Amino acid sequence: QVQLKQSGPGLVQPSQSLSITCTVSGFSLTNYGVHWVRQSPGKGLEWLGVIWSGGNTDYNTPFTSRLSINKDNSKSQVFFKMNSLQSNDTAIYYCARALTYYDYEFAYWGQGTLVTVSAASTKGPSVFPLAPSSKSTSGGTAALGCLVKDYFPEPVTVSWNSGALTSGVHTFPAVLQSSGLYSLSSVVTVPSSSLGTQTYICNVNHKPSNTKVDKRVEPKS
Amino acid sequence: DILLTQSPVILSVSPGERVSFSCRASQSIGTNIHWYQQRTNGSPRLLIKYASESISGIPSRFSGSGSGTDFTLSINSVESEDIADYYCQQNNNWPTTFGAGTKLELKRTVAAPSVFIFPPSDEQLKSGTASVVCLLNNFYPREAKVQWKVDNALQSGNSQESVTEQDSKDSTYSLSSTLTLSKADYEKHKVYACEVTHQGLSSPVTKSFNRG
Amino acid sequence: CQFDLSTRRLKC
Repeated sequence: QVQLKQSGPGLVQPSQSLSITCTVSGFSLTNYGVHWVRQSPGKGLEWLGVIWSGGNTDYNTPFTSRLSINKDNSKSQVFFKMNSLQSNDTAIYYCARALTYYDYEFAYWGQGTLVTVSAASTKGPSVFPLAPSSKSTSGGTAALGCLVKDYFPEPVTVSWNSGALTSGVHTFPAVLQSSGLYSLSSVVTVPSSSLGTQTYICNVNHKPSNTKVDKRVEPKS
Repeated sequence: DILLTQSPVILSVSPGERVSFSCRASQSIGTNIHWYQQRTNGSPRLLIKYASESISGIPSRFSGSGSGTDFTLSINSVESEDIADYYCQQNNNWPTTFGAGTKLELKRTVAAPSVFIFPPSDEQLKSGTASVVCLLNNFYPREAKVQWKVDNALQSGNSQESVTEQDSKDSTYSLSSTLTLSKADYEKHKVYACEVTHQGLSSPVTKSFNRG
Repeated sequence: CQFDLSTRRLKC
């Protein structure tokens, strides 16, 4: 199948440069162009440029001076690089492939890469259990969760039981605390009778700081 | 550059109803417009190419029309899984440009929240901070009030709320309210309570605990 | 309102 997979999210210091890799499969870079689009709060969807089958590049006008796109056909990799970022370059960056080799209807997208431009430092989260109790149990259903606190920058991925538990899961959007660090909770509702039999583990991955925690959550003593 | 203006900014409709999205261009662009869907935490998904041409894998309920400057994306019978943002894109004129998007919200019957409260863990208390979490699960509509009280003292300015996007299956929302205190403050008090007010409740729901 | 980087959704 046609797939585009991007390198991970991270923090870029103001004035420094941004680098992202798009590794593609299910097609050849010698036969298709690969485009780059970003999505920001201020400007929304914005086309940045493209590297064509034969190696030529076009860059959108405002980015022509600080953008370069290169590629490695044999490795099926496309390399995106942007210079001197300011805070408003904070955005989700995508690589994309059109339906035909010459066109611009983007049928295939990378998963996106959230890039944060900030002078701050990267910080992994602490993970605390939100334990099930009688005060979180009603009608045979217990709620439980994980508190993912004090990290920077976004994003954090959270799953439960290594992906096997998805039903009734709610991972809330992170809030920005006054410290400038983010915090979120992820909750799930399960049958209360399962609490003594099934294990519940929230899998937390904060890619920017290379922090991975599996937090087991149990009814408190 | 071509400016694409999408209207309205937000659409709110009931399931099974027909819905349509407008994209107006600053100058004529033939039928060189494509439509995309973006779901929560997702990458854009190509729905229609060249104003009206179908895309493999896209449900038949999606269709497009329009010529010149006035374009329309339609969903003949909306389903809950259609909760998303919708974007148009022109490519008659370099560089290709996108609209600012239209958000598609779904209506449903009133559903009261199930309320749960969580004391801070002993692990967090070690770090010197106490977070108390109140959970409002699976409710509609989105509007709700959460009031925190500690030993009958109304709390203000020391909590944060987060609301999920609409659920793609049942069209509900869930909400968290997190009360944050220093461990010192937390230990100086006994009764912790969040009171929830919502349209679907005949009276406020209070969940509480005593520290220890 | 604007686009939210956390949820990849438009606010308000």
